Amino acid sequence: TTAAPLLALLRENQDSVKTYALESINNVVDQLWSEISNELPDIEALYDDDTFSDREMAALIASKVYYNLGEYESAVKYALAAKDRFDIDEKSQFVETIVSKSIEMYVQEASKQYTKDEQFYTKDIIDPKLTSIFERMIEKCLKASELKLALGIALEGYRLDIIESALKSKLDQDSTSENVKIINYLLTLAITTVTNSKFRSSILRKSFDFLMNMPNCDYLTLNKVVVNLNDAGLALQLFKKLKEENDEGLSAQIAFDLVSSASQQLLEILVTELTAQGYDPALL
Amino acid sequence: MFTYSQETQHGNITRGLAVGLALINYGRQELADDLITKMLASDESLLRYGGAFTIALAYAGTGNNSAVKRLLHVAVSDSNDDVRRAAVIALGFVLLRDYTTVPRIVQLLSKSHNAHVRCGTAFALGIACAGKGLQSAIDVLD
Amino acid sequence: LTKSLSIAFENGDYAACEKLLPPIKIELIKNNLLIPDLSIQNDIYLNDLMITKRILEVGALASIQTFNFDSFENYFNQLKPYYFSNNHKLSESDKKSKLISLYLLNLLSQNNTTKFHSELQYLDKHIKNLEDDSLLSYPIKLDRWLMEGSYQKAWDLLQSGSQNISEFDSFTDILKSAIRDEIAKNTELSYDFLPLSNIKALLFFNNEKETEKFALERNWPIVNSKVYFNNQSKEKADYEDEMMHEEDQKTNIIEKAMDYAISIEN
Amino acid sequence: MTAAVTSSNIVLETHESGIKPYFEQKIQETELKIRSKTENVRRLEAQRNAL
Amino acid sequence: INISNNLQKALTVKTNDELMVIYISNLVRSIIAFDDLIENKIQNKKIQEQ
Amino acid sequence: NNNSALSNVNSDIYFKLKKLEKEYELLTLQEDYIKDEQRHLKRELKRAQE
Amino acid sequence: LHHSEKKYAEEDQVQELLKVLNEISKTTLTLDPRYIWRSLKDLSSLRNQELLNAETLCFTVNVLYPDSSSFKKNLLKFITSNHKSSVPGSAELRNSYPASFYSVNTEKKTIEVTAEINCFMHLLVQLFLWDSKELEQLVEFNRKVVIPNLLCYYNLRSLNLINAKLWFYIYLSHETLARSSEEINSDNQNIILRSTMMKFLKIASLKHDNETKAMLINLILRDFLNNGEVDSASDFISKLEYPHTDVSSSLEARYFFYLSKINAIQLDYSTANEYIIAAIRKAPHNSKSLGFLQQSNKLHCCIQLLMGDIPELSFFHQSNMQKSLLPYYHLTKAVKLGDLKKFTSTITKYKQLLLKDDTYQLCVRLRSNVIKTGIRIISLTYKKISLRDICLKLNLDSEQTVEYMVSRAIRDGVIEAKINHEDGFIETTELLNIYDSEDPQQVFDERIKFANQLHDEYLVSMRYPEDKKTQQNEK
Amino acid sequence: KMLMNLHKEQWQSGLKMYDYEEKEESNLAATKSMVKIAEQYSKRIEEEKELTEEELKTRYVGRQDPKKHLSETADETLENNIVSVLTAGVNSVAIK
Repeated sequence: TTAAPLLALLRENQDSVKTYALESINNVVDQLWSEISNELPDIEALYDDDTFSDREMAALIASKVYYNLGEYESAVKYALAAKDRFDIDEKSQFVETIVSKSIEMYVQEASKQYTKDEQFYTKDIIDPKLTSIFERMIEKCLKASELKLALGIALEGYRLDIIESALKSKLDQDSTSENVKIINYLLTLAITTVTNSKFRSSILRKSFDFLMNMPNCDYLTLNKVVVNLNDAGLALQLFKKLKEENDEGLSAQIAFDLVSSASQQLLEILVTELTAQGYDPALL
Repeated sequence: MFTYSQETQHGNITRGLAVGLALINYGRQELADDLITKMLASDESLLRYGGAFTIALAYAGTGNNSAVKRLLHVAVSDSNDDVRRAAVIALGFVLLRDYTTVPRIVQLLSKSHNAHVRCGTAFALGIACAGKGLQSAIDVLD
Repeated sequence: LTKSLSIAFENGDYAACEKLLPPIKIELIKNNLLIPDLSIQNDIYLNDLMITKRILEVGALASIQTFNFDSFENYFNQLKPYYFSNNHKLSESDKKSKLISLYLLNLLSQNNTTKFHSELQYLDKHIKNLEDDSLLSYPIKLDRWLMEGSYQKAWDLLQSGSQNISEFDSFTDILKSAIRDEIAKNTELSYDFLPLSNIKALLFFNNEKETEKFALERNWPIVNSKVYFNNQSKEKADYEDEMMHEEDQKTNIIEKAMDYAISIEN
Repeated sequence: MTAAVTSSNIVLETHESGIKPYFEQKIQETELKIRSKTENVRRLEAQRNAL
Repeated sequence: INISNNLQKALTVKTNDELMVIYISNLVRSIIAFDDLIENKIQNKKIQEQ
Repeated sequence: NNNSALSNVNSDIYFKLKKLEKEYELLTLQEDYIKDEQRHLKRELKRAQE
Repeated sequence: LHHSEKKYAEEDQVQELLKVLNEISKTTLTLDPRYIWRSLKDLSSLRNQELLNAETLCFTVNVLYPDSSSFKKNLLKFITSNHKSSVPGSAELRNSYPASFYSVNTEKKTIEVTAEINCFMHLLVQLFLWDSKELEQLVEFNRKVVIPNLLCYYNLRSLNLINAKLWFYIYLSHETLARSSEEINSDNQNIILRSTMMKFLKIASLKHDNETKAMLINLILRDFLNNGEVDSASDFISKLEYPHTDVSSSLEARYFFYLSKINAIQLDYSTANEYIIAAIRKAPHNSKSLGFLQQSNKLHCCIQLLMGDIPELSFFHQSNMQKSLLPYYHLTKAVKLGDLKKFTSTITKYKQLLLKDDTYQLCVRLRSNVIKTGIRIISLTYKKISLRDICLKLNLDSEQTVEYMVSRAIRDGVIEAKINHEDGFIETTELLNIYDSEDPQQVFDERIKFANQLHDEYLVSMRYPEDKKTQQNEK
Repeated sequence: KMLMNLHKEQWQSGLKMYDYEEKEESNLAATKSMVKIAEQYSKRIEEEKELTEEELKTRYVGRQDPKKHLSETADETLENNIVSVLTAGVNSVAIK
């Protein structure tokens, strides 16, 4: 009824006793949380010591009580101190409480560090334990087979690498139409949300590359990349793919959108360039 | 152009440069911030007239909170008629793609006791919902 | 074995029981595992209830009769909250009467009256028409007297509790010191100066050496056998002004008007 | 369409449900923020129009 | 500050008058809204009728 | 009957509704603006009476 | 017979079903849908008693049941089985509903509306139990079914609002059974019940529903105090998670009453009194609120007596609740007149009364207050008085006795004096001059601050109905 | 800057305090005034249960509306006295 008998065990010394005492609390740690909040410093001391095999447990009690109090900020330190037993949370609607705050924290923290230096994924600026918990949510979204989730979360926290793995696995041309549609959602998304200049640029040039790899794709979607970033080199590249096809009418359609859309100074470069590669005068 | 606007003593010429400076910064975002600052900070009404449209073309088709707040702040705070009119026109270029929310924001400036402000209200809504329509503006403009 | 703690009480050396508390604790884990600890109950666990009940209570009284500080405070702190909520439906013991008595005296020794009354309400439920006051009158009367301000009475009451001595004496010492301290807090505000002869009586000293030492710790000077409350009372006053809390707590008058203005303008 | 007496998409929805609360949580904070923000925006406009 | 204390309370009275006049206004808008929803039926019925 | 679609919700949060959470900060910016406008027109009341 | 009453009663249940359906399917406005549903329950409890009792089974078969019909039949046997004109083909249709659609949409499979049929089914159940006054098996049966179901959903805010009101009844039947029958089983499942409430309360943080949080807080605070542990209840409240968005006149009155009871027995009566005054204040004044008011009054007198300040005679006199406040009236008189022996008699004569209501523990500390109140009157009436005269007035033995009592009493500051055992008299220290202190600016500042609080509360409240109302259709 | 500015005797006015006979007098006048037009206010909000907005303004007043006149005067003297205590408490601390 009262967990005060179990509290009594914490304060009592002998390791073999404490060993029992953490396991007792842990059974009823999810189920009781205002009968045990007075001995949270004793518990934190056990985690701080490394004469326990029970450091992982100790830290887990501490965290479960602390979110229920309101202290999601304190709680999460203890999350990554426990280092295991959040496998359950993911498959539990019931608790995914300690997961929520970890992902949130990651997005605020990592966006600060992207501006400073792009890399932080393999450097020590964001810890490898902070990183690995983030990537666990990507694994759950591709399990659940909705890719618009994983492309969104990665764009929040300023991750280039996740985008690169996520799009590589969708690519297999399981449907031609669906690869492209996925790509158009990331495009619309990046335009609007992302206010970091470098990051929006990286992801838009990247989408041109992915689209182009397919041999069956819309070239109207490929053309959207061109105009947004406004690069002549991209435009050169696109028609060189249709030099290889040797399809003028194809090229003529792409050009009509592009001549309308594109900045005139960009376009002046583009023709001179395509004259230098040699081309048929109708496209020019 | 910037220096020449101080040098001139004819207001048409000052207006023409101040406008001419917005057109150079077409689409230049937060790299045009330096110009805006120097331009609204100077004491001429002409510079403030065009510096409103420097905001408008630098951050077109992007709803930045800096761009938006600054255009609104000057419309209330700067009591002269040119400066009042310009900054209301300038909002719909910033929120060209967010044309739906504009009727609410200049709802308050449509009702204004200042004639100039209402003149500018009417142009902004015209420009904003020109190619992608919207019912709300047609009603505001009646 | 688990019998070896029990036979230690019956040798009448409770120091030995204490020394067997770590080595048997490790074995008592196997027995604590057997019993759900009042999470569920079954007649299975009634048989195990008897095994757990007896071990906890003989070490609980033992701890007390060992008058060394660690042996009294720590070990009884552990055993105490355990036994009355291990047992079924919030406690059915044979020693239940004695142990609740010890429960309340121990609260008082830690000197928190807040803790006493909090518990009194929880005990109340299981004595309502089912024990009431029998020997459990003793700690409620002590607390009542210190609230009523009958420090005369409280003193006689602790002493006559050693006419039925069994471990009442381990609680009597802490509370003799305590009584002196409560008076010292009341009698700051009740004198500007009072004689040596009048204070001696109040704090229940039998001799001069006991009287003068308690006066010095409270920074009350004794001159020509007169003890002065003016020294502590002035001293405390300056230490408050030295510290920072007091600009906002008092509220500065200039700041009050600023708040008046800006509410209207908001 | 969907049923517990047909396909649920062979209990995908259970797993999904487990990673739902982080996604929802921030939208419920935003829900409560809209209720206040809205009311303040039109409160000021009434007051603005009257002066 | 006693004179100010009272003056701040004497404006709560002014505000309190407004709150009630708006909760009355809202009450009339409710009645208006129901009356129209009834009236659409009468105009629907008039076309079938004639 | 029974069941729905839980992917229909999850999809809308990252896509459409993220854009709209940002849009709700642009109406919040409106609030700060008309806080000054409302005070500015109090100053203009003083001047029209004088 | 059979066909007559059940069909008639069924007509109202159909109309009721749609009231819930239409608000939630178009998304709630929070406070407004909520209120309607409360009005709905006033009607349902009456109808459930009236016109047999198989009105619901007749209905259960009409609506899409997934398995709900099994649980119904078991409720029914206890109050005598009925089952004719509640079978298929004489109570079944799957048409006349937009709540279950037409037959063709059920067949083809479509989206769940079986959630709201279920929640609403569970309403009729919770209702059934209270109205008949069923005890024993039915308490276990209902609880064990209903709660797994509420977690087989997707934990939607629309469905949280409705099912939150189900929690009150789940809790009532558990306590009733526990009070009637003293048994090991009831002790055992109480640990399950606290556990469950905390579990839901976490879920409803995530999903941010303020009603589910307000109701779950009040039930479990009440439970801890019935078993008498202060400490668990106190620890819980100082996490400061009570909502104020969806809360009600009753709901906030209830919270405050818990706050009173905790802080008084923790020996701080200023902080306890703050809450109880708030509790009476929120609550309506009716013959249906009678219970709540009645208990609030009882607690109030004693909290006040513990300070050493006395309630007025008009309180009790003009009460319609005065013949239960008669031990409490004598508490007032006995403390005030300072007589040791009246007090002794009062709590012995009225011991069963005081102990029934749980107020007997605070009456023990009121023993102290007899002395304390009597010494106070004496400080008011006499400024200089010998130690001797005081000992005769309260009937005390020694000079020494009075001097221990008085000092402690002015540690608290109740009496407002200082002892002079240098000349053998007690001197009263109250000398006023409070408008000549610096404190009055500070006294006005708190009042000013309360008037600013109403100024905010007026402005923000006013506009909140008005957004919706300008959007509402009008001629 | 030349027009707006009024020398170093512009800031001078803002730390000056005045005869308290005139301050106490100012307070009483305003105070008394709000009793008298607040009997007019009592009449107004006793009634006002009858339709036609214009008709309300003739009958129970709404032309030189009592609620409105009181509110302005109440605010005016309330603002003065916030100033009077601020400017006083400033000088007390500042100069000594």
